[PDB]
Amino acid sequence: SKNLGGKSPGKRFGIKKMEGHYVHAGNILATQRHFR
Amino acid sequence: FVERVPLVPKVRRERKNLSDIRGPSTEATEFTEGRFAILALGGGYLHWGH
Amino acid sequence: YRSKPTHGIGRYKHLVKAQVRPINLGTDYEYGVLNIHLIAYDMALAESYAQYVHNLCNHLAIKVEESYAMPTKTMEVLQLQEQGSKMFLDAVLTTHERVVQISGLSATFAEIFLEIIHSNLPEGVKLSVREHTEEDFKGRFKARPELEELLAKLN
Amino acid sequence: DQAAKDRLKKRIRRLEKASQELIPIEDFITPVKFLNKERQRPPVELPFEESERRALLLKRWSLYKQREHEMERSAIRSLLEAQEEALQELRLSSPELHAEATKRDPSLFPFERQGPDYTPPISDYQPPEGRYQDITKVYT
Amino acid sequence: DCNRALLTRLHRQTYARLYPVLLVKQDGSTIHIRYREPRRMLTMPVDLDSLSPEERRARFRK
Amino acid sequence: SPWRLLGALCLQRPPLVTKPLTPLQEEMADLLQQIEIERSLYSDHELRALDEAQQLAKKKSDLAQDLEDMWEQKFLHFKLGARLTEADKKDDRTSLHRKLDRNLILLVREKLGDQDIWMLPQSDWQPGETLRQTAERTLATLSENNMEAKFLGNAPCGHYKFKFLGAKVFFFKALLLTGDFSQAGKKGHHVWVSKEELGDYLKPKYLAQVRRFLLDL
Amino acid sequence: VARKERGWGTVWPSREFWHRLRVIRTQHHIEALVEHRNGQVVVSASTREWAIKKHLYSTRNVVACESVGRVLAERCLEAGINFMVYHPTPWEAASDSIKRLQHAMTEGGVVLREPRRIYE
Amino acid sequence: RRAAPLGPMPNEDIDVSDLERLKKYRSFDRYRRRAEQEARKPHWWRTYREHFGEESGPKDRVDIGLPPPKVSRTQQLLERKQALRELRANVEEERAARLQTARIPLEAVRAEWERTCGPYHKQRLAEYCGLYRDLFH
RNA sequence: GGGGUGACCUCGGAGUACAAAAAACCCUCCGAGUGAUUUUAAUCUAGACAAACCAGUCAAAAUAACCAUAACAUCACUUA
Ligand SMILES: [Mg+2]
Ligand SMILES: [Mg+2]
Ligand SMILES: [Mg+2]
Ligand SMILES: [Mg+2]
Ligand SMILES: [Mg+2]
Ligand SMILES: [Mg+2]
Ligand SMILES: [Mg+2]
Repeated sequence: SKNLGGKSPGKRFGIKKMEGHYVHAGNILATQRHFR
Repeated sequence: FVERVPLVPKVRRERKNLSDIRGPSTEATEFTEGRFAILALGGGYLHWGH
Repeated sequence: YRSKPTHGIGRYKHLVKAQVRPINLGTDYEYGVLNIHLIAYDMALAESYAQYVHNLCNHLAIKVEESYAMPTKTMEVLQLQEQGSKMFLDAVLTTHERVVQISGLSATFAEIFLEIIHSNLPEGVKLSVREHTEEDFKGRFKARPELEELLAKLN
Repeated sequence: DQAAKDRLKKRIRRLEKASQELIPIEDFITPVKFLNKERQRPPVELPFEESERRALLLKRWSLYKQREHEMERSAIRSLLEAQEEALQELRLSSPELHAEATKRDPSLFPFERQGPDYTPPISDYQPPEGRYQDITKVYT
Repeated sequence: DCNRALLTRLHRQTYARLYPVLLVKQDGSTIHIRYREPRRMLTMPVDLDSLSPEERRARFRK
Repeated sequence: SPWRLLGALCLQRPPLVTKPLTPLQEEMADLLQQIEIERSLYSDHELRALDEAQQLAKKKSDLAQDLEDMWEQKFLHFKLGARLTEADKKDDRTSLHRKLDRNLILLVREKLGDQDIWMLPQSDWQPGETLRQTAERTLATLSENNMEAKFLGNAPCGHYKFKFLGAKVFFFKALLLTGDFSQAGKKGHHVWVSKEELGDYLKPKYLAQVRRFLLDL
Repeated sequence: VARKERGWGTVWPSREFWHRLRVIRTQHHIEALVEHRNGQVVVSASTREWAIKKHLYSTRNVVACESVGRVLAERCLEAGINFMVYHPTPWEAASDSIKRLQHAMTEGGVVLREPRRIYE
Repeated sequence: RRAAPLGPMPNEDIDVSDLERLKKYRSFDRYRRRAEQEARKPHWWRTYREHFGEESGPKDRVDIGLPPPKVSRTQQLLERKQALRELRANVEEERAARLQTARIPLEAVRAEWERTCGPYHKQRLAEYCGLYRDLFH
């Protein structure tokens, strides 16, 4: 009707590696929209 | 006198949150300056007719 | 996180806010804002005393609402030439005014403040401590020609 | 009769919704008359002895201004503590007088004040004659 | 304490030369004013203070 | 314990002339004038003076001074009012025009039955009166003249108590706008006085502390 | 070849160094430290020290700043530190005292701009 | 769900209400000093030093060496104040400091340094280079 | 919420969906189908995000040219 375009998938913005995880060089630790 | 519609009408339609009726009241539970009052033993909606 | 004991450690918007009628109770007479005007023919002296009173208020912890300048009033001196029947230009006097707007003051502190200002008043300066009213606010604005003509044709 | 009043009130409201910008101050703006004399002003060639005496005078002036500020603030503190002692004595003596004195008088709104002069006024002095006129600009 | 905020100058860049003119108002007192046109003294006249009666009186006495 | 209450008025006449400059302030004024003349761009008077001095010099090979001389002669002819009005009398210590560089206050002489005190103007009031109105009525009836005084604030400026049964005196400050003191050749000894002569005259300890809340200037 | 502390990028100053020059200019004294990445002060030169206090008047001025820079350069040459970083504020880098301090430190042998890490 | 802080919160002491009468620092340098002073305190939450090796925090180091020289602090301060007054009483030193043309006796500075405070600087430099850690542990 | 008429069909932001992620309606509201400016913004390659697939995203080290101390083009809710 009047409300259009409200359909958009989530960008999966979150924390990938938690505290204690052994990571390697280049591993993305966390993605975010604003500086969290 | 209480107005039926506020001076600025809400143009955006809001969902009917029934949580504002569900549960105990947290505000206006004690006396301010009077000595008697009308206490509500349940939940509901008050409109201009009431 | 919400359930962690370190919740709200970055909470900062409550430390800064970035988004006056007279309060007379008889004992704590903290009236409204006050306008202190310093008027002088010497622009340098007017600015000097404006800076001085501003720094004095800042040291005395008096909340200064504003520190502005009013439009200059330029008067023309027309002297009567000798033998009468003439008016010739002598000079022109440019009168400046600097206004400091403070917020709060008590009776005792206001008395002490007026004491200090009138004791440190330089030569050739008019000091006027008044209340900030609607006419004092509208004085530093423009002509309402259309608006006054509209009121005239309405009345 | 009525449509004219409607248009009148409409124009009134439209003019009221406008801005209320202030008068530009002729002191903070430099006139165009000061653009032709900047090339004709010769330098000063300040000498070393004058520079040194000026620096010494500036240091002495800083010290003197500091001392003046200190003594003025000491006098202010003395006056303030005397005022607090007087108010506490009044509060101890009688509360009614303290309550009626802790307010502001209705005669303090139009506080006018004038500073001293270079010479005292001369008795039986007469300004010869002359009229005044205001040549200040207008703005809309 | 009258000479506290008196010892200053013009704190602007582009400005003309001003001179300490002695201005005397309609009282008999003088003040020092920074003013161009280095006339050693300026006099402030008056012709609008009193009403028509005193105006005619002064005109006849002059 | 009986209690007696009294108000008192401290009237200040402000200085009408400016104080002389300390030599340090004079050196600072000379330096400031020098640097102002230096940083100045140009004045129309000196501009036209140099213009004339250049055009005449180039025309003799091919005024501003008059105006300056006229102004200098007018300044020499005009005589200003005498800033010193006390060094010529040296006798009149009760005149309002005694001192012009400092602020003065008024002292009245009173010889009571049991006390002979050089006392500041005091009054007495019933519990139905205010202290400010008491000081106003004091300056109205005791001074015996029509003088206009400006009261600063409603709060008292000084408080002094003494017990014999006790008494309290509350000193309120006031500023003088204009004083028309009639009947000046009276026996009532009223004197206008500066801070040093106050410290010289005032003998008692309760009145020797008026300098605590009175500005020194 | 040591592991520099790459990282923050959002906060200031950058912690990617081995040694770091820090100049604190109080209202009375001037203190030039050379800190390691862990925060410990390796070599410091202060106007509060008697050696410079008794030899210098007005321990705050630009002369004193240049003096403490020279003394720190000599002490760094003695300690064996030749490279460090200096990250001043945009208003401290344009000042007169800090410019002369940097010039004196450079002339004393201590060169800023720590070398690039091999295989960073 | 909410948990209680395991100690004092950082900005819990200043009053939230009536912020205008509260003094602020208008200097980035002032804020940087305050932040670098607050960052060195042993907070109860997870900090950077705890993870990146503060070296067990505070340690009671055993002192195996000669005692410090017992000097009269009062007489020392008196003679130092006298020397400073004598240095400030001159006028050529003031002229040199004003003209920004003044040199320093670096040799005498180094001598006085190694006489009064050089030992402590050498001690901290050896602690940094790890001499004690491998000589006495 | 039978078809027809009406409306919509792709992309992004907020709520629904309160705290890792995802999450629908012909659910409630904003927007996009580009402008302006110059710093005209490369090659190669570890390791990762996201995802049915197609597509989308980051990016250390190494290389050529500029300070011999940056290069992620910036702004318009920048996300479209
Ligand atoms: Mg969505
Ligand atoms: Mg979806
Ligand atoms: Mg000591
Ligand atoms: Mg159906
Ligand atoms: Mg259709
Ligand atoms: Mg995955
Ligand atoms: Mg790279």
